[PDB]
Amino acid sequence: VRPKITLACEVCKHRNYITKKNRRNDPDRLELKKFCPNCGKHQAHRET
Amino acid sequence: AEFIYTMKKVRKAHGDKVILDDVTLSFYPGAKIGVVGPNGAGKSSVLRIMAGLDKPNNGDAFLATGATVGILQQEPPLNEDKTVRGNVEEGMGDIKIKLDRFNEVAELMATDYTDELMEEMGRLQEELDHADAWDLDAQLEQAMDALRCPPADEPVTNLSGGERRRVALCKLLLSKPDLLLLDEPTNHLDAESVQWLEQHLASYPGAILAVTHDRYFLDNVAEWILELDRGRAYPYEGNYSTYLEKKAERLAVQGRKDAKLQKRLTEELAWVRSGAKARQAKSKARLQRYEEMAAEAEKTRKLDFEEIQIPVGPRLGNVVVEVDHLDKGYDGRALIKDLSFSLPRNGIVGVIGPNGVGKTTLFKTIVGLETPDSGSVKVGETVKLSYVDQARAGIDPRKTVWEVVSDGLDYIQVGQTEVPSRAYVSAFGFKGPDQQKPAGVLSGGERNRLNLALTLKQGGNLILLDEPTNDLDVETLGSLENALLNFPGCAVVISHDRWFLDRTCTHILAWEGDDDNEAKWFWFEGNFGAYEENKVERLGVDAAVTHRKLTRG
RNA sequence: AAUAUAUAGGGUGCGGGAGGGAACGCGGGGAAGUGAAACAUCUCAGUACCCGUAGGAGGAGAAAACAAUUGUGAUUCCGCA
RNA sequence: GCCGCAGCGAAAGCGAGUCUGAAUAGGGCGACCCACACGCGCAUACGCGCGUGUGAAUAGUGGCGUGUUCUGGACCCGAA
RNA sequence: GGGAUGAGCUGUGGGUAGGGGUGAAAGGCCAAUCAAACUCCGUGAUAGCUGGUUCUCCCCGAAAUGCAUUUAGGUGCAGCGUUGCGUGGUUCACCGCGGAGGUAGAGCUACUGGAUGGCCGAUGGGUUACUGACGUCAGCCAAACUCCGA
RNA sequence: UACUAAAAACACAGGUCCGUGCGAAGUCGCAAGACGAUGUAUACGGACUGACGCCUGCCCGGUGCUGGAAGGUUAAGAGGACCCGUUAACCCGCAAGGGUGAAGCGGAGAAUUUAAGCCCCAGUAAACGGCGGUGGUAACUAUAACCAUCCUAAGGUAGCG
RNA sequence: UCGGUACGGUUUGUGUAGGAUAGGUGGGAGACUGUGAAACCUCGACGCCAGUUGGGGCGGAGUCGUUGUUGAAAUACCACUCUGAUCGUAUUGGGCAUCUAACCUCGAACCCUGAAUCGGGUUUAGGGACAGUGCCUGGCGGGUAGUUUAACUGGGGCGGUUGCCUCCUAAAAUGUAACGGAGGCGCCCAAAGGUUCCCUCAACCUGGACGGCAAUCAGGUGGCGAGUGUAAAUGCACAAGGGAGCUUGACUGCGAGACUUACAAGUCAAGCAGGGACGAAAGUCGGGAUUAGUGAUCCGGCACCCCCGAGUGGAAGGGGUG
RNA sequence: CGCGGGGUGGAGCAGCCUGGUAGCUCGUCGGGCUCAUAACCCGAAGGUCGUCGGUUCAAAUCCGGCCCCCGCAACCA
RNA sequence: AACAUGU
Ligand SMILES: Nc1ncnc2c1ncn2[C@@H]1O[C@H](COP(=O)(O)OP(=O)(O)O)[C@@H](O)[C@H]1O
Ligand SMILES: Nc1ncnc2c1ncn2[C@@H]1O[C@H](COP(=O)(O)OP(=O)(O)O)[C@@H](O)[C@H]1O
Ligand code: VO4
Ligand code: VO4
Ligand SMILES: [Mg+2]
Ligand SMILES: [Mg+2]
Ligand SMILES: [Mg+2]
Ligand SMILES: [Mg+2]
Ligand SMILES: [Mg+2]
Ligand SMILES: [Mg+2]
Ligand SMILES: [Mg+2]
Ligand SMILES: [Mg+2]
Ligand SMILES: [Mg+2]
Ligand SMILES: [Mg+2]
Ligand SMILES: [Mg+2]
Ligand SMILES: [Mg+2]
Ligand SMILES: [Mg+2]
Ligand SMILES: [Mg+2]
Ligand SMILES: [Mg+2]
Ligand SMILES: [Mg+2]
Ligand SMILES: [Mg+2]
Ligand SMILES: [Mg+2]
Ligand SMILES: [Mg+2]
Ligand SMILES: [Mg+2]
Ligand SMILES: [Mg+2]
Ligand SMILES: [Mg+2]
Ligand SMILES: [Mg+2]
Ligand SMILES: [Mg+2]
Ligand SMILES: [Mg+2]
Ligand SMILES: [Mg+2]
Ligand SMILES: [Mg+2]
Ligand SMILES: [Mg+2]
Ligand SMILES: [Mg+2]
Ligand SMILES: [Mg+2]
Ligand SMILES: [Mg+2]
Ligand SMILES: [Mg+2]
Ligand SMILES: [Mg+2]
Ligand SMILES: [Mg+2]
Ligand SMILES: [Mg+2]
Ligand SMILES: [Mg+2]
Ligand SMILES: [Mg+2]
Ligand SMILES: [Mg+2]
Ligand SMILES: [Mg+2]
Ligand SMILES: [Mg+2]
Ligand SMILES: [Mg+2]
Ligand SMILES: [Mg+2]
Ligand SMILES: [Mg+2]
Ligand SMILES: [Mg+2]
Ligand SMILES: [Mg+2]
Ligand SMILES: [Mg+2]
Ligand SMILES: [Mg+2]
Ligand SMILES: [Mg+2]
Ligand SMILES: [Mg+2]
Ligand SMILES: [Mg+2]
Ligand SMILES: [Mg+2]
Ligand SMILES: [Mg+2]
Ligand SMILES: [Mg+2]
Ligand SMILES: [Mg+2]
Ligand SMILES: [Mg+2]
Ligand SMILES: [Mg+2]
Ligand SMILES: [Mg+2]
Ligand SMILES: [Mg+2]
Ligand SMILES: [Zn+2]
Repeated sequence: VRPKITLACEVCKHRNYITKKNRRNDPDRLELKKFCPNCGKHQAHRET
Repeated sequence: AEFIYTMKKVRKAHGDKVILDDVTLSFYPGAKIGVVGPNGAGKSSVLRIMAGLDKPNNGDAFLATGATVGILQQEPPLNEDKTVRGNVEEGMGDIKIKLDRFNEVAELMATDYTDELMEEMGRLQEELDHADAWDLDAQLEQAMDALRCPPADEPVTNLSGGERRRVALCKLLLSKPDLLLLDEPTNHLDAESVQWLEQHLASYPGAILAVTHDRYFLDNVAEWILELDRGRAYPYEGNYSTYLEKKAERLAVQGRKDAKLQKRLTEELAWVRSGAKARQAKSKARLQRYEEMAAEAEKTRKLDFEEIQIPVGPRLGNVVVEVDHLDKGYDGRALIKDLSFSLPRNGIVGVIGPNGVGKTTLFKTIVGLETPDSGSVKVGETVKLSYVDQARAGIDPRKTVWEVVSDGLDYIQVGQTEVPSRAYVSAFGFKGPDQQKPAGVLSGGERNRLNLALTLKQGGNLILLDEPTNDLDVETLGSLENALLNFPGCAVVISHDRWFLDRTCTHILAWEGDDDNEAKWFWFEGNFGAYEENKVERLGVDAAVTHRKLTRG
């Protein structure tokens, strides 16, 4: 019901962060602006 | 032994609802596979892996090299351009820009450097003889005469539900992908567009999948049934009369096997409550087998179905709907011309006609969303009107299936009574935490069930059914037609399903236009079986074609 | 010989084998107690025991070897690593 | 041959430094006598860095005793 | 005391062997030993268990608690003992000062509950001598009550 | 039960079931070979019952045993698409690197094809086993021949207490 | 006999004008000696997209090309072969049937054999590529073998309990046992997080269409009795309670110093740099008022970094960081 | 005393695991059929889901506290 | 094939 999703970047596709969401309140893939250490700046992050 | 598509241990699941689990099958070219199953079985989730739109969780699923994949979605989208521009974005999409550059290099190269652009038009003019793409003006004019498309100069925002599906089939039958993925193709198509597509998919190079609920289209375009039960896939052969045999047999040998397990729990639960005697021990190796039998007896508890239930309305008078000399159109084309009828009390009326002929416009003058040209529509003081719609315009995607029926409210009105809202939607199959799915993730078979929950809560004694037999399977198609026969008011049905108007009808209103009038209708007093015998005695005795190839190859 | 070519077999004449020995050698079969604070993989251990067969010793031994850009040059055994 | 004589790092490797890190940021681990006048761009005074020493205190390794310890029956006696 | 011409008794010679034999069946019997004989060997089997461990004297001197444990009569580490080298009053006792508390007691019209007798009477019960909510005047109670407080 | 139990315990003649078509089934042995038996279904081995008399009811759901093969599931062998490692050759090139890559040899190997078994389909209780609750009802009380209902594969018959 | 593959014959394709529309490509101006308008034959392959693509009977009288155009393209004839059909040969598998020669016979006779119910050999009567046996492989398997089957406990068994979080017992720091007294947990939230601004609750009383003890309104009174996603305690009206705007700090690289502690763990943290959110700024932000919502090591899985690469270049494998 | 099952209209039972709509057969009540009664046919009434108090928008159901009924263990000396 | 009874 609350699986562990992982957040891949949108430029480099590195998998920088891991967190949990609710599957039934949020059926789509989450999008957050998170810091990417490869790019050195805040990028966008969908899930996988 | 050369293949098209292979699945290796694919397991896609939306948590508790598994769709595949440890499946493996291979698709070879020339195969004609029709995929069946109940509503919500997972049939469109398989084709969204086979088209590369979704990814399986833990498995391998890949197309072979070459032989690209074109999918017909269950709700096919279009663009905001014309019809002739609606067929070039696919089928001609990778090849018209190679002609959009050749008519550019005829003039831009003549004033620039003529040495490096010699091969820039060289590697593109040799891409116009292997495909014969010079006739792109007149290949589109052949593919529209086959499907009987609308005229290709008007926009596509105001089209029929079965005219948008004709221009979406032309986007795929021109591409000719070697793996077709048709998701419910016979929705909204008349008895001509289905009979055409049976002959076109008969002699077709490549693999064809088609998730078709209907009993007669799959007997013509398929010879190898694929099935989806709760997770598994059962490939075999037959012509869909053997699918209802095997699903009836797979539940009679699973149903009584799960009854022998229930008697062995009662014989064993009596042992674990019987108390240890003198200094003997109750064995741990029987407690640990009871709690494995008691765990494998709760995982089999998915056996339920909800019937279609229409609320009854107030008393219906002697005058239901009267139509006197109705004329209706939008342009120089006239749809309805000089129509006179009156809806009976306590009957089922069927509206019959091909696509784009004026059937949804006939309801939208009755419900008060249009305006007649000449003649009037007259209702009466008793009638409360209930109207389901073809377009499903009431349901919005980014809102859950509960709080579209309700609006965050607990108790709703379904016509002079107050039933609870979650008790109302669970009477429409949406049970438990399936009540929090939004409308974008619901299947097509349960947006034809959610639309019946939005609009039948008006509780009226006149229901207008605008294609209700659209995405429903055989179990709930019979549950709908058994809810119209027991309905006390009057029900009006638009449908293309020949074996659905034959079963539940009392009156027929059918289009009978010909070449000199093109806009006349006909009111008949009787069932559908007596209409087809009268149709072949009034107009054209034994007269009421050859397959247009859509291409020169 | 049966039965024909012949063989199995039988007659005669010279050699050889057999069994014992305390340890050591080679080849083959192969435990459990035990240790694992229980136990089955694992250990104990290829130990105890058994079988075949020697010799004054036995086995191995004359590269279808190692090594790493140079090179060592049959085997066994002792010391290191 | 063994122990000592340089450490740090997963390693490549660098080496009184090194690993991490974008960092001449901070930590980890390692190295480094100001008891000493003097000389130095020291100074209200102690110091900072480097010479001159007043010639500061490091140090390991091999044997033989002892106390524990490891592998062997391992302090001795005793099963079913 | 039972059988005593029988499924009898007995002599001489022989056959069956150890997870095997034999059994008119008792786990009976297989050399006074049998829910798996005896002897040699592995072998000085192992035992968180009981027993034992030998000459003297001088200095100091415990513990039976914590935590973990297929652990609870066992054991690892800490606590407490001795001794070697460092550190040198840092330990401890008293006096003065700087500080946190909510026990004892007490209080409750300061809260949450319990509860005694008056008074006023919403309601409930048949127009009312029965019920007496909430309020108020007095007297009280509390390990999981506290405006307080050694 | 030598050595605390001689009995109601074992045996028994009679009974029924099941196995066995003949170097049989069964047993002793790795095997050869032997017993069975110098026998041949009125014979031999197993299981239960235990002279005789009258009798031996109902239940095939469970677990066995016997038969069956339409369907599902299922091993090694056969098969070897597809993807991967190597590099002849080739391209952009700083020719310090990258990219596409034939054949051969490899690594990992899918579809397909395939028996018994198990699921499945029946039979069998002198096969191992199993043979019900609750409430009302008659000329005084009492008891129910009778009835209602729920459940089961079947609801304990003759006899006895 | 039923299939697979390789090879070859015959045959198949018809939206719209048309020679029912060579199917594709390439060659091509000839090809046969001409009546599906024929005589025995005469679509009874398919027969539908119907008449051209056969029942190959014969005839040197009797069709068709190129031109004409009528089209994306043509017209005969033919090698070239895609989709489907059928025929033939070759080479390979699977069924079934027959054979005999391997193998089998405790059926019979004869010899070695003087004495032989053993054994061996010869011959005959049968069985037969099966059976048996080797190797690989599924099944079945208390027939047999090795073992396991926890502890606490007012004896043991039976019943209950085992880790985490809050209170009381607990004797006014911390800690403290019992099968002592009460309760919670194995989550939830994409806002219920971050920030900036703004507001005060419950209960009671008076007036009001439906409307009642209590829905929404209006006014008095009300300093915490409401509220806190969830148990209890400690907190919170300065709000940590209610509402709104923009948002992702539910960050990457760290960490002076502490708490707690046998050890393993647990917990708090000023501040420094990167790149951000909100704010006019000051500043605040490394999830949630706080304390539960979890599992050491080993063995593995995946993503990325390109550290090692068993002669060398790679690779297989290993290593780091999440 | 301890385990663990039960209470639903006059009688018998579902519904309970998986929360929203109280059902089934008989009986009672009114009307038919018949000379009359049973049988049968038609229409109806009847529930505080043992009791109260929490979770929830909502409880017969989920969770605790009580009041009755039924079954089962109580062994080794 | 409906199909019992009348102290
Ligand atoms: N994105 C999603 N997230 C969660 N649940 C989904 C999603 N998509 C589908 N489902 C669930 O899984 C089921 C599968 O839908 P599906 O059966 O593939 O549609 P169709 O009936 O058209 O094949 C649906 O009934 C739906 O309830
Ligand atoms: N708003 C409009 N304006 C113009 N034409 C319309 C509009 N709506 C529908 N039409 C035309 O009316 C024709 C008939 O539609 P109709 O048959 O009523 O739809 P349905 O098939 O759903 O009944 C369609 O061809 C469509 O082009
Ligand atoms: O185009 V329609 O199927 O709604 O007639
Ligand atoms: O593919 V459906 O089961 O939604 O008609
Ligand atoms: Mg949301
Ligand atoms: Mg669908
Ligand atoms: Mg329509
Ligand atoms: Mg000898
Ligand atoms: Mg052992
Ligand atoms: Mg051990
Ligand atoms: Mg031990
Ligand atoms: Mg010699
Ligand atoms: Mg030698
Ligand atoms: Mg090192
Ligand atoms: Mg440093
Ligand atoms: Mg006597
Ligand atoms: Mg006597
Ligand atoms: Mg006598
Ligand atoms: Mg003897
Ligand atoms: Mg004896
Ligand atoms: Mg033994
Ligand atoms: Mg030993
Ligand atoms: Mg000992
Ligand atoms: Mg002393
Ligand atoms: Mg100690
Ligand atoms: Mg003081
Ligand atoms: Mg004080
Ligand atoms: Mg306190
Ligand atoms: Mg007190
Ligand atoms: Mg009080
Ligand atoms: Mg009082
Ligand atoms: Mg107190
Ligand atoms: Mg005796
Ligand atoms: Mg035999
Ligand atoms: Mg017999
Ligand atoms: Mg028997
Ligand atoms: Mg007996
Ligand atoms: Mg007998
Ligand atoms: Mg049966
Ligand atoms: Mg029977
Ligand atoms: Mg009984
Ligand atoms: Mg009786
Ligand atoms: Mg055993
Ligand atoms: Mg052992
Ligand atoms: Mg114990
Ligand atoms: Mg006790
Ligand atoms: Mg304290
Ligand atoms: Mg104290
Ligand atoms: Mg916020
Ligand atoms: Mg707030
Ligand atoms: Mg997180
Ligand atoms: Mg730190
Ligand atoms: Mg900053
Ligand atoms: Mg700003
Ligand atoms: Mg901070
Ligand atoms: Mg919390
Ligand atoms: Mg381990
Ligand atoms: Mg190498
Ligand atoms: Mg690698
Ligand atoms: Mg790091
Ligand atoms: Mg009546
Ligand atoms: Mg006793
Ligand atoms: Zn990035």
